[PDB]
Amino acid sequence: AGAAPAGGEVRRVTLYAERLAGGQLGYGLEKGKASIPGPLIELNEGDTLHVEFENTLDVPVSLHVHGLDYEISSDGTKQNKSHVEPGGTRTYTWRTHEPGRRADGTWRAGSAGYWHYHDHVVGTEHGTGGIRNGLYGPVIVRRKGDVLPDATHTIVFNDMTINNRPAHTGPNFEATVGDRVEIVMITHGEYYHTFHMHGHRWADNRTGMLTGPDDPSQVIDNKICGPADSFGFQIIAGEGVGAGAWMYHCHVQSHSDMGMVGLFLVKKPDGTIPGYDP
Amino acid sequence: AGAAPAGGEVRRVTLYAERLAGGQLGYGLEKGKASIPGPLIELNEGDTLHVEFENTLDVPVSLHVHGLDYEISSDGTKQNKSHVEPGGTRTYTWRTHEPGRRADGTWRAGSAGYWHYHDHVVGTEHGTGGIRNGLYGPVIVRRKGDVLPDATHTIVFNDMTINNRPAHTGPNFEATVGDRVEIVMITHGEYYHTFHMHGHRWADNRTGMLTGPDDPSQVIDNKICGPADSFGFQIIAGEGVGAGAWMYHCHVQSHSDMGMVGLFLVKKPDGTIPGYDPQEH
Amino acid sequence: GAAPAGGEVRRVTLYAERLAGGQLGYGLEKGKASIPGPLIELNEGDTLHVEFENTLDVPVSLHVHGLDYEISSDGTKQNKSHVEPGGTRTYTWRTHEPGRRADGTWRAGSAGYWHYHDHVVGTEHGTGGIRNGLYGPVIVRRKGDVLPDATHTIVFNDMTINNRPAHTGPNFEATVGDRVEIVMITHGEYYHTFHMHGHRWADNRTGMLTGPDDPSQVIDNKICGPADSFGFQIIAGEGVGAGAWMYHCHVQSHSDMGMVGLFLVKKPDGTIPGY
Ligand SMILES: [Cu+2]
Ligand SMILES: [Cu+2]
Ligand SMILES: [Cu+2]
Ligand SMILES: [Cu+2]
Ligand SMILES: [Cu+2]
Ligand SMILES: [Cu+2]
Repeated sequence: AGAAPAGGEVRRVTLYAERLAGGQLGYGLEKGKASIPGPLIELNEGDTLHVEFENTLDVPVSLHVHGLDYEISSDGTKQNKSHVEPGGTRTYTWRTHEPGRRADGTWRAGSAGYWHYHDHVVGTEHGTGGIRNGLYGPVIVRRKGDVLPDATHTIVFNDMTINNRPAHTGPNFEATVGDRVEIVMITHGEYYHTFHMHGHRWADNRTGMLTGPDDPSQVIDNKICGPADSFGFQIIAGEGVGAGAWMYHCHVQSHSDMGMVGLFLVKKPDGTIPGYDP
Repeated sequence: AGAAPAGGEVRRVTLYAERLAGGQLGYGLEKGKASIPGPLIELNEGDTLHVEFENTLDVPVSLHVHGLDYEISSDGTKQNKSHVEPGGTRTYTWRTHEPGRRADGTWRAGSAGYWHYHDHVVGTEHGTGGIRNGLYGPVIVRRKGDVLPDATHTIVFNDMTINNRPAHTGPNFEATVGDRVEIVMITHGEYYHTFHMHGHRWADNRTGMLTGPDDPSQVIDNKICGPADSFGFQIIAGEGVGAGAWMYHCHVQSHSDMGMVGLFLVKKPDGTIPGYDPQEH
Repeated sequence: GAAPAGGEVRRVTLYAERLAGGQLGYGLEKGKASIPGPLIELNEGDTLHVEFENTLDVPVSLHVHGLDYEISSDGTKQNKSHVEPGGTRTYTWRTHEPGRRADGTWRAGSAGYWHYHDHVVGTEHGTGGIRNGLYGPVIVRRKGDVLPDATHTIVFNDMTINNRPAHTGPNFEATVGDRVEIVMITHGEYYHTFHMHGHRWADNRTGMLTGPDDPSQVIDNKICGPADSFGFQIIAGEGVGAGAWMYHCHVQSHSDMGMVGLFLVKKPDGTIPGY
């Protein structure tokens, strides 16, 4: 299993806010390439990221990040004049640090974790309209030595939608039996939810996997989440269970009935899925 | 009351889905003995359990389990043709595994924990109708060496009820001061809840007991929980607090007001509970 | 510095009184009830006798989370430990250190972030009391726990913070470098998500990792429901510098309707950039 290296170099990215089909709004790495969720940003602890951001909408937009260090000027709020006028640009700077023993003997928590970014000014001064229309995306900050996945998939419970999609339209994610699959799970909007995965489980801790025999973290397959919660994990696809179309869904009963459901399609090495209809 | 043995046996059990009185639906180990919650299934990591399931109802029913290992054919979903027709029988197979180091050097989590089973197919294709009406039950998978309890009690916040009971009708559970009591706590339905126990606290971790002095898990007496959450803990009945009628309730204020309350009745060795008058409760 | 080993028998007087316009509160002296009520701080092993007095015209009580108490200090009508109007009562709370039981398992100590509230005003679960402000924080410290420069209590009570009007904070001040303690309690009817701009904490007992072996998730956003309590300590402006740092419920209509405040972090000269 490939691991993350130590971090600490300055990076840059260009990010644009654009209007998408049906009045949805999204972030993209290039003009014309916006998505919901936004592009996945991956940093190692210690790295810095200057985000060259341009607003192409007819309303102000901003960029607010969870978990990472940033000055008040990268708050992404109107109150710290951190928002971007229509047609305007701005460079947001995010930083990350490693953990270590402080001067006072206490242990400073590193930046590592599953985080996210989103608008803070569309609709209201807390980004309610921005978030609803799709201005959010994931951010992973890794620790030196963190196991790397074969693939990462972002699942956002945005009010009563998954990734702003129409009810009962997934998304579905494919893997092969044995694949190390990373899930980033973010919630937004007004409602609480409970994320459930069939056939798989993870540890309720930073990485989603137990550090070893001495980790007392609960092993779960179901987790309550509220607006702006983020967590993540890695699983071995089909480990001890085999290939199949493995449901994931919100477990709030009316939410699953109304379409907060998707499929984690785990294929056999020949690419087929036993007992499934494609 | 001892320690869990290392698992590994092939077990078999017979499980039935049945109509109870008042339009409720339950699982039981024998016809005429269905209950809400269903029977407590208990396993040691490594055990294989073949659930010989019989659906005596006149609509399809299923059995979906959390946490344990199953092949997709024991998904218990219509979507994977794992439901049981009216009057039919089907063998569901659940497996469990010990933790251990993988070839890539990572640590694989074991099956141990507080889990549950429930219907996935009555009323809707997520079992909303079957869950609402009582088709759920607890599963405990023990890690080798886990401390065994003197008693285990299952408390299910199902919608606005506890174990599908009428408002303000318990259940109540009895212990003696010093008894090691295990609580399995499961939530189902539409609503978030907060589970609170007067006079007692636990660790927010796999077993509900701190591993030792190095375990940083929060110690709590109030825990938010949502549909399909399961957790558990073991407490020493009356430890440091004595005998009494110790309330457990949902702490969402209108929920307690409208019936989501019960009693942990902890008795002295002589079997008394001083001051306890059920007319005051 | 750091918290000592506990074991004092301490006492405190507590009054329940009416405040302006329907509000009810606990106070250390009459005419000085606050919302939330006064902070109570103890060391594991400490015993506390609360000499309580009810100045209200209806029964009131005092129920506490987490601490040891015998049944007679439950603070419930059901078990006959409520206080009649104009009455008095002594409620006793005990705390204990961690240690190994006779049966060989580890008994969790009392240390943690806790709270106390009414259990009999309005309903026999204190629904009317909690609604109007009868709640307060309790911290029980473990020997060696690091002590903070300041402690601030934030209660999400239904759609208010600390029963204050919408969009009125509260706001709290600090200096860059300060070790700041937050106590976060929830009451009432709604779930919430507590968010802090510019800072993070560990989701464990103290809010800070014990060392490098601590696998607790590090977070800046936490879901909470009625009667949940937690707390943490942060070094103000650590790696982020000074400014008006927002905290709020992240449920979107809740922030929009005014569950917001400012963690005002001043530079050593006492000024806040952008403010
Ligand atoms: Cu949901
Ligand atoms: Cu946010
Ligand atoms: Cu409830
Ligand atoms: Cu389920
Ligand atoms: Cu809120
Ligand atoms: Cu309470």
